[PDB]
Amino acid sequence: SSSKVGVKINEWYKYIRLFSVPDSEILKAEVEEEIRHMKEDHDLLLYYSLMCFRHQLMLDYLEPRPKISDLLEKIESSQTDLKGILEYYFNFFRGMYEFEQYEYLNAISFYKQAERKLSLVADEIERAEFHYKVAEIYYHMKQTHMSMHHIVQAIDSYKAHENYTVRVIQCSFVIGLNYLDMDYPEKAIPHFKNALDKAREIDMSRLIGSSLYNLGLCSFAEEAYEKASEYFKEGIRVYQDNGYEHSNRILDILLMLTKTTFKMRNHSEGISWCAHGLSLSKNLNDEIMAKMFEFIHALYVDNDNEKLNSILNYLELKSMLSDVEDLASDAAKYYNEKEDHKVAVAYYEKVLYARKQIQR
Amino acid sequence: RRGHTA
Repeated sequence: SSSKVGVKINEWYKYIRLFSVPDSEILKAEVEEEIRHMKEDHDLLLYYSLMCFRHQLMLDYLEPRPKISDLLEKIESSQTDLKGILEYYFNFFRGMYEFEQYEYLNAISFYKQAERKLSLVADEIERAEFHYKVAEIYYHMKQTHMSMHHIVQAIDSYKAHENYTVRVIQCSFVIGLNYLDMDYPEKAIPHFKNALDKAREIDMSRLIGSSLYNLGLCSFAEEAYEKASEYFKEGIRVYQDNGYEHSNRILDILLMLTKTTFKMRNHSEGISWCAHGLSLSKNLNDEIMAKMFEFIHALYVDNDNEKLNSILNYLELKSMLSDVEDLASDAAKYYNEKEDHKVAVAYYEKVLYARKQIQR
Repeated sequence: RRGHTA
């Protein structure tokens, strides 16, 4: 009855990828009943601990000493003599975790280890998971061509099956966001409106609001800040009216709305938005998002270029060059309007430096 | 800011 547990853990992972929580809870229960009467295969035990971890990552996406850091504890104490697909799962899942912690280098390191084992992965849907997650981190690193390379592979496999809508939406996010990085907002809007339509079909509040956020990033790119300010606002109430008011990623939408309202020269409204966003980053214990709201504040409110510089260095040390570029670009532009062309030059150069670093 | 990819 040892393969009987392995088969059930596979089924468990099938349902996790399908975002069927009721089935995932059914399989997790059956597995835990089965482990009671099995004979301590340490690999089977680790397969179980990895699936628990992956199951928890699903649950934390759908609803935000957490169960996760306790589960991650169990995983690293048994990283001894790994081989085959279990080693692949180990590194893939570990890279996922590290990505959610803003540990981009760690995550890419883990993902590269998993990638070496890709030929062991018979399941096409499993390979698609890998390609999507890899594409995602490449996008966050502004590795646009690498991201596009992986994301096409994933979304082709997902679209070849049926109930992978959630992943298909997310792949549409990645592709669209890549086209944006290439200054094609008009090429990116189709993919986001497509995602928006599918997310309303399955009534996923999170995905709906992230579509608005991604669409607002287009208007913002087209300097249509009115329309951009709308998209951001509605996506924020989406997250808030549906139990996502404490998801870290709402800070993204707050941050860009704060930027947009300041660019609309609605100074006072812009203050009542950087505010909610500064305190929320404090509350959710996200140092990286807090320091991006500081940058906005020090820029449009304070002109404390010194702090601006200190934040830019921080974000570079954090391997978030894309945010370095975007923020230095906000600074450079704003000072250009204020005709402080001298220091406006300083930030234009920083933009050049970040763009160069991204290319290496 | 990066778009939402998840």
